[PDB]
Amino acid sequence: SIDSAVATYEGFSIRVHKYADGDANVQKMRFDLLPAYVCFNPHMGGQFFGNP
Amino acid sequence: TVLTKGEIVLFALRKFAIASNASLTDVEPQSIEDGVNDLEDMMSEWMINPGDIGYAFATGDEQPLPDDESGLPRKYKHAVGYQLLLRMLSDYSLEPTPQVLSNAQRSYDALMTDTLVVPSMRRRGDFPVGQGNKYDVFTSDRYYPGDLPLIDGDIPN
Amino acid sequence: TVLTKGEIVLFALRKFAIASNASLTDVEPQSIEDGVNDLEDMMSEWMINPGDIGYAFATGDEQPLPDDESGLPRKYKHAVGYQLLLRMLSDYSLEPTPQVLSNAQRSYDALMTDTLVVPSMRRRGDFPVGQGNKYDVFTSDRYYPGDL
Amino acid sequence: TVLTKGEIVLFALRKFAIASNASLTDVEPQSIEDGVNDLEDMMSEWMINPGDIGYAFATGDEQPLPDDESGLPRKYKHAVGYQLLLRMLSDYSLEPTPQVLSNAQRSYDALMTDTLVVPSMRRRGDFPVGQGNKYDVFTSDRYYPGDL
Amino acid sequence: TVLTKGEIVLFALRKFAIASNASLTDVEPQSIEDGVNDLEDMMSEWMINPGDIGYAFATGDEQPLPDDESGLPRKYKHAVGYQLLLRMLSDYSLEPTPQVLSNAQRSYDALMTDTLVVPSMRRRGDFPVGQGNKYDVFTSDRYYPGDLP
Amino acid sequence: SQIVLKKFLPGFMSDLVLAKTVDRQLLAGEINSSTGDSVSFKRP
Repeated sequence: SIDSAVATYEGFSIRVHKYADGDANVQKMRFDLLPAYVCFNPHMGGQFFGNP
Repeated sequence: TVLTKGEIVLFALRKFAIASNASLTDVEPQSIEDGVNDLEDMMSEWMINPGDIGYAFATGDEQPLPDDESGLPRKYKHAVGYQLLLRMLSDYSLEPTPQVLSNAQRSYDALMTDTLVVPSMRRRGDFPVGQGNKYDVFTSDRYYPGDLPLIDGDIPN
Repeated sequence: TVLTKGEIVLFALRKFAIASNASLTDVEPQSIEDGVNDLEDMMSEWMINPGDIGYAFATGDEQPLPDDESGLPRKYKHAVGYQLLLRMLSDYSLEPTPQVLSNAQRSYDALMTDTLVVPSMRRRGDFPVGQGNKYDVFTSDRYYPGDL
Repeated sequence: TVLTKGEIVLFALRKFAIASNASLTDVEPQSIEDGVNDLEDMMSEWMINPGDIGYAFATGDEQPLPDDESGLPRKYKHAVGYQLLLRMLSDYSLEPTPQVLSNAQRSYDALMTDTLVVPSMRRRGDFPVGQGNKYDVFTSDRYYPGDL
Repeated sequence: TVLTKGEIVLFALRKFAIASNASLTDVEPQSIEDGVNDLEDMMSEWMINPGDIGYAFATGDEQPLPDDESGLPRKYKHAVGYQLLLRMLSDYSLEPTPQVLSNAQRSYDALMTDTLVVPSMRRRGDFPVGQGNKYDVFTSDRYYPGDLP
Repeated sequence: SQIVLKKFLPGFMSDLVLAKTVDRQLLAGEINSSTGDSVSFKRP
């Protein structure tokens, strides 16, 4: 029971919602996204800098 | 400076020559308390018929003091004083003169002019919005937004 | 500061200079109890035409005292006092004056503008509901409820 | 409270200052009897034009007494007192003042406002009842009774 | 030729012949100060209905003084003096005369004539500008701008 | 100070190279309503 829409940017879909909580002419919009991460092997990457 | 209470009563007393240096009469302390009580009663009544004008009521439960500050702007002193003078003239069983009535009417009219607001009638709510406004879905722009019911969820039913 | 009874009576007596704090000659307490009884009867009558303004009638059987709490808001003090003065002046063989009448009328109008309601007229109950309201066939939503 | 018949006469006498504490005058016994009799006659007459208000009359040999209950509510006291004062002032040959007249008419208007009933007209009796009322199974009325 | 607060009060007293520099009797100094306060309050009230007329109020904290400079142009002297006279005449238990009332009304009308402004109703905002005004040289001129917000 | 153009001024924008390089193949449509709030892979 809330009107919404979907916006896509670089292959990421963003859910946008609209509602009018409060009767002081105060509209509200919100955007959501939920990612997930995983580290397979720590021994295959890291940091580096220069050496003298 | 600061428009204190009590001196507004002195204003009316002087203006009708109840107690002023012009008539050589001295102020009676028994009348000033009645004047201040009448002033507070008249302002309390004025809270509804005209709008609020910034009057500061006595905090707590105690009688007012004649030397406290009223808080009213200096542009309302004539109006307030003339109104309370008209309301307390009957105490001494005296009849006001036409010039005093005219001055009080003029001051009251100016005060009412100051705190004036005219409402504007907004759209009904079922009034269509023309095609030239380019309405769109996901927005309620198809029709004019009336007064929202503000009843949602389980508490409406 | 509560607006107790008898304070209204004292105000009404003062505003016509019958008796006040500065009067050398004062009035007997029988007049004061008569005044509070008149105020009680006036409020009982006001329960009809102007409406209900939260007056606290005496309960049980004891008579109204000149010291009990009336419970009225402060804003109604001048209106009540002027009405009591108008209904009470004839007791002392006196006649009112135009300025007092104008003040009483203004105070009464200020009191009356609070109780205004302006009722709204609901639908007839046989009026059809527009088909664009998306009613339900079996829920009897094709017509307005009317009243009750 | 009980609002005895004696109280009403005393209120009217106190008004206009015929017998009151403020006037430093005491009430004569005969005036009380005359006032009670006039109140009885007035309330007997009021059974037709204003209507019934629940006043209690004596039984058999009347002999109304000031200590007898009246049965009136506290609201109608002012109206009854002012009407009695208007009908009784002619005994002492006194012309009423305009303020008393205004008070009396205002109280009487409030009293008549309290007991106002507006009759509602009904259908003739040969008026048809439409097909929308389902006069086959929902009702047997092809026409309104409308008379009672 | 600089109008002061105090000479306005003296003008009001003189015009109705309470103090006239030759009256063999003078008014107490307290009445002059009270007249100055009345003038200040009245001309502060004048900030709403008549409007601004270049009045210079007192210092942010100091009390007004009779010798203080007012800044009112000389053309407003009669009007302000007659208004003050009407506003404080009853202080001495008095009443005006028809000729004084007529003079005060004439002065007040003369004052109001100078400070009169008649606004002009601009276009609605959705009203269209016709093809008579070539609007192609501009990107957005096909309709009137409307009143500034 | 009244007429305003309908085109916004340009702003600042970062760049995206990190997301395009990491592995977005093994984990794709794996956290469903049945798997739960976590999922695991094997090891050699």
